[PDB]
Amino acid sequence: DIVLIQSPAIMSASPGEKVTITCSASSSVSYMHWFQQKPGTSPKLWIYSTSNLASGVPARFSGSGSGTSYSLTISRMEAEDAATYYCQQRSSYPLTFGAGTKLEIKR
Amino acid sequence: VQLVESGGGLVQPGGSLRLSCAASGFNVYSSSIHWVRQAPGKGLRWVASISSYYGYTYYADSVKGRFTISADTSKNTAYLQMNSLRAEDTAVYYCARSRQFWYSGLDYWGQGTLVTVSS
Amino acid sequence: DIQMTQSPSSLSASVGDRVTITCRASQSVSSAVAWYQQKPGKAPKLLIYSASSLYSGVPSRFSGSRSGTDFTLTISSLQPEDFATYYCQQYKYVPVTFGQGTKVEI
Amino acid sequence: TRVFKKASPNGKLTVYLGKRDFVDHIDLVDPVDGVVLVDPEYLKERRVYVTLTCAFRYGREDLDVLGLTFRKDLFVANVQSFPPAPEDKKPLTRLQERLIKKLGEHAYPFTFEIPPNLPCSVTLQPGPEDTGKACGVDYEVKAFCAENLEEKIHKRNSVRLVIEKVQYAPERPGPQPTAETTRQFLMSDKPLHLEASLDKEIYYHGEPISVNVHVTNNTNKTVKKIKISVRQYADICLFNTAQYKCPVAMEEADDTVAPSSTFCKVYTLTPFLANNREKRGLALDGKLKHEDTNLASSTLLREGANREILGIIVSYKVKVKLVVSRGGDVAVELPFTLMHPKPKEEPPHREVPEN
Amino acid sequence: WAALLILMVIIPTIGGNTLVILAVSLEKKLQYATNYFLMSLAVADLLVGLFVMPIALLTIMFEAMWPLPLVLCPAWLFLDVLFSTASIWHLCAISVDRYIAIKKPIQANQYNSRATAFIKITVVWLISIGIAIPVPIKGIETDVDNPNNITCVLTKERFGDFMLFGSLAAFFTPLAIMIVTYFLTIHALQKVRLLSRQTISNLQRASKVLGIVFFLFLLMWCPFFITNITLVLCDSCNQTTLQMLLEIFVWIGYVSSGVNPLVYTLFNKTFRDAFGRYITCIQSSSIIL
Amino acid sequence: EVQLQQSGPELVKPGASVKLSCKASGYTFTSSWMHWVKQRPGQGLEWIGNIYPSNGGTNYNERFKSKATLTVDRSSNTAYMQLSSLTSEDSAVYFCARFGSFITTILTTYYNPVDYWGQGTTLTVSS
Ligand SMILES: CCN(CC)C(=O)[C@@H]1C=C2c3cccc4[nH]cc(c34)C[C@H]2N(C)C1
Ligand SMILES: *[C@@H]1O[C@H](CO)[C@@H](O)[C@H](O)[C@H]1NC(C)=O
Repeated sequence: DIVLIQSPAIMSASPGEKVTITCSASSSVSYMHWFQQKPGTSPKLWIYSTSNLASGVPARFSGSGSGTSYSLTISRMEAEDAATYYCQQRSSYPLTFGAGTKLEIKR
Repeated sequence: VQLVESGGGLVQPGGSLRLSCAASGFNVYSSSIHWVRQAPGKGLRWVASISSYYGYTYYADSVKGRFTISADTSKNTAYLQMNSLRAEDTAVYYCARSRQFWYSGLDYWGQGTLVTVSS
Repeated sequence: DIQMTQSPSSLSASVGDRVTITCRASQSVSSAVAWYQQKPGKAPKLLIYSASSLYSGVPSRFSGSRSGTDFTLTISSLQPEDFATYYCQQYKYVPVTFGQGTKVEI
Repeated sequence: TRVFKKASPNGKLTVYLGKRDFVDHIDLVDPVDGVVLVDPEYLKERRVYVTLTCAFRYGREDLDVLGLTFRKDLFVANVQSFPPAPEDKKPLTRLQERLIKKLGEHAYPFTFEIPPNLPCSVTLQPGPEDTGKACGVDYEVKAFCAENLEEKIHKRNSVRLVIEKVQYAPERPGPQPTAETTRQFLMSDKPLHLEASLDKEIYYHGEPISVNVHVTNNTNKTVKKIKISVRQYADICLFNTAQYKCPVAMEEADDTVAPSSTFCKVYTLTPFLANNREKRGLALDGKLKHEDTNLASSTLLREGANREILGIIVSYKVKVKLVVSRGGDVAVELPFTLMHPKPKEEPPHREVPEN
Repeated sequence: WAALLILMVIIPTIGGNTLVILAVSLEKKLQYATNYFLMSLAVADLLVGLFVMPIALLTIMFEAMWPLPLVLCPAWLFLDVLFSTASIWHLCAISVDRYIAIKKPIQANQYNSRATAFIKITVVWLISIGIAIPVPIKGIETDVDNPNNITCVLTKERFGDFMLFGSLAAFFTPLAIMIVTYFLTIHALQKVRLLSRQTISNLQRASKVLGIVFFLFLLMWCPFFITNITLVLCDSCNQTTLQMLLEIFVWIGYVSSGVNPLVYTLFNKTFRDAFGRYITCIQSSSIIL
Repeated sequence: EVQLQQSGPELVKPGASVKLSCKASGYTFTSSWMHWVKQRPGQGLEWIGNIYPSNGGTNYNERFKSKATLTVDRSSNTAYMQLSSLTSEDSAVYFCARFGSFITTILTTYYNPVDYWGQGTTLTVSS
């Protein structure tokens, strides 16, 4: 199995800031995908092929990747971006998901 | 009617010599050309022969590999090229004509040329 | 290759006599021989082909005959114009071969 | 005089024949006569039969890969020599009587007559692959021993010989060939006119052919090139009727004729076999057993009428062509004859100084 | 055990084709217009035996998974299609040439040449390449990128039209030509033998030989394409059962390639004569009256 | 407009079996796989299995081999997942989803995004 570890579990960021989230793998993989979920709503695809933004995503978000290391960053934090983010791999069966990272506001 | 032979021997101790014959009244494609050698105090011999209709050339055993025969249709001439001469090759040479359809004998003969090889 | 033996080597004859020359071959050449005449200092002239046919323009005194592998040439009446050397050739196989040649002397 | 004899593998049967080449005059053909020597002790009650056959054979190595071989018969004749037929009453030639007198009473004669209209002997070029037999018309004489004609014959009692049927050049020369042609282009400004001729009609083997060419051009064009060729035509009838054409000699001249001009020239050509080895299907005179032979000679026919019962028919033509740059060509053909003259002695049937 | 059994079929193909190629290329006694076409057929069969069958055996040995990298799969499919189509069209062309030769013997000899052989070879290979080209353009679609957990096969949903039309073009079009040619040739043989007194047995034996040769092609190549068309055109039919049969049926078509060269080379006498030669390394007289 | 519709909430007693349905609209339904996912309350996502509609091929997670069964109906355009031998731990939201794919030609391979998740349904087991 390919085990993914996601950090940090809970993070806080005031509006107008740049933040990063890390996802690591047990074994080497080719590519990683990232999903976003809001409370009471099914998850939606957010980033695919380790760099490409899905349609409708703003320009703030960015992705970085390599073998057994991946990360998601934002240029400037905004109030509308508080949700839960998951990282998955689509290399070999069975498919696996990350634990999840929760973002909050700071005031 | 006539065969004219030229290129007499130039007293070549060792080297190459070219003998040529010119024919009048004969078509090359209807006849065969032969060379006949006569040594001093000896009988006749046979050297080489050519037939143009089928494209064939024949040589004797003694001169094989040192002599070459050819004919040219444009000028109605026959050439014998002689290489690596020796003391044995001192004689009088004759050019003769036969009939292609069909062979009877060497009926027209040339005048002949003298070739001498000396030290 | 075929070896042809000719005889007699030399003979003397007077005017008006009849002379015969003979030749033999090791193998059968199947009636394909020719006879040539050469005067001193000049090229040979054809006399008889196919061992019996007489060349056009040749006086009828000359005759040729075959028996087995023995070929003979005969001259009936000798004249002052008939002193030369005579050669015999076979042409069934390559290379063609000539005989030694015999001299007729007065 | 010479006589040709052959003996069977076991050696009881011998056949004596006078000559191997039979001349074919237009009206009639030379009879085929000969003698056969037999041994009466070995022959208990069987008979001796003689058969002449004219056959058309065509075999291919590609077909021989399978079980394929094509043979057709055109002429068959039969005769009973020994025991002598009761009627007898047949005149004998001088050579037959001499042969019988020289031999004993066991020798017996035979004679064959050939009808006028039959094909002559012709073969076709094999090519690199074919290495078996030959293709074309052939004439054979075979003598065998059999109790009855229907019975199967064996090699021990059979003798086979091959003969030929040939033709020679006529004495009287023919008229001089000639031809003339005019062509008009799209705009009717003026015509282009071409005339061609040969020296004479009858040509022997290995002699030059001289073509006289006379061109006049009054059109607004340009003549780029002139081409002279000699072509062989062969008509064959084996399961089908077909024609076949091959060029034997060619010549290419780059002479340009300007508008409103005239031009005159003489060209010389010779057909020979040295440079025609690669061409396949070329017609040749005919071989006894695997020897070189010249190009096939023309076939002479009775002029009043023709009946297609013949295998191979050969003829020749000369073609002159003008190439026109703007458009179109001009072409002209002339017929001639190519044959041997009559020989005083019978032809040798092999290479004379054979290697 | 399957491995040795499959290897003793893989080896004869390579051996037989290599012998033919070497024999044709080496000696001049065998160099002429017809043999180049057989050389082309031998090349096609050798390339079938060298690349396709070993990889197919590897996929059989495992659990039908793909061991080689992912990109190599479309290339393998393309090579398979190209080689099989080339071999089939070569057989059809040989049959047509045989009929034309038998019908008119003299015309065939004149028309036959080296240039015609080159033209025919070029045409056949162009047709095969043109038929086999579209496969690599539309690549396979997979759920994951790991080669270890996917399987290479032409799915119906992605390639249904291609399978239908390729089956129609590659096999049935040659089949119709061979079917008509056989009857025409046999009819020609019977009428020809009717007209032209001891050559009957040869013609009959040749007819039998032709019949056997045709039956060998039909039996080897028919069931696979019938099953493929049935799979494409039958929605009600169970797909798993058809796939199980198809996987078995492909191997008969593979074996046909190894079987083919022997039939054409062994009957030819020139090949045996050259083999024997290399392994090694009454008269008309006269009388005078 | 691709749409996926699912059955409503379910309340079942301990020790029973029940099936859930997913109905598709807007595309072929035979050219893409179907995946099933389970999300516990306030927990991470878990993968159950997937099914390929045309020939019925399936892949299963090891931990859920005994519990789950997958079926399909082409004419009705429905996908069914059956759960049996339910226990207290098995009470969460269940999603049926359609994922993207990889297309690989002889030059390169590339991924095309068509991901879409239907809204889940709630299953509770209580006595
Ligand atoms: C078992 C699976 N495989 C191998 C991967 C095939 O089905 C191949 C598919 C072929 C194929 C499909 C569709 C059309 C066609 N024409 C010619 C062929 C063809 C050849 C044929 N090969 C022999 C088998
Ligand atoms: C998928 O590939 C991985 C590669 O290591 C392997 O471990 C796993 O067993 C494969 N999945 C199967 C065979 O179902």
